[PDB]
Amino acid sequence: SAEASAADYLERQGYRILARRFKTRCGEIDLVAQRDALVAFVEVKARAYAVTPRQQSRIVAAAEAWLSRHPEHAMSELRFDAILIAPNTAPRHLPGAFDATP
Amino acid sequence: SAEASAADYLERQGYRILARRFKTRCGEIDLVAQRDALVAFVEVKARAYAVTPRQQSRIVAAAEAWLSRHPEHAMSELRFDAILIAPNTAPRHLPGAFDATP
Repeated sequence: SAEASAADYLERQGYRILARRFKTRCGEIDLVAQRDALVAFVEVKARAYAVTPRQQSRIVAAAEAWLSRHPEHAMSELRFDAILIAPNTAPRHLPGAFDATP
Repeated sequence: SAEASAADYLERQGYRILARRFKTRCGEIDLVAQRDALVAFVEVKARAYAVTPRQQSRIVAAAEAWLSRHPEHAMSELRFDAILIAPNTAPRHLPGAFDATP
């Protein structure tokens, strides 16, 4: 329901959800969302903030698998996000929570 | 022979080679080397310098697989390195080429 909360939030903020709980052999992505020419790969976390090298490794590995199977996004802007879900407050969206830029 | 060059260099610099061309389902490590309580996971590259998010993802994934299967290093100091191999010069060792610290 943290994941449903996060997705509902992103939809209210103008995103389309492309995948939920996306699994591949080498990683996973809680949400894949799109707005305009931008694809966001989103980690949902129970609530500064810093993504673990392990999670980064796994989300990058999963993004790679996703992009390969969705040629329509081969040249889209990619962004790695977090959403923090805490008990008595709105989801907090951290766009670009880490940089996977070359 | 870039890999042999790198390993020979590290041995001259006091390291023991634990693995060469280490493969796992989700990544690979060109050299695993040890000195004292320190394990170095080393990417060998033909010659500042910056490891790609993809390679980082893969070397971290492979380090994780390695560490799990070598309990003796569960609590060792870990470092991620690069060695640059260029044509008319000694290997260049970049210890801690990236940070995988939590």
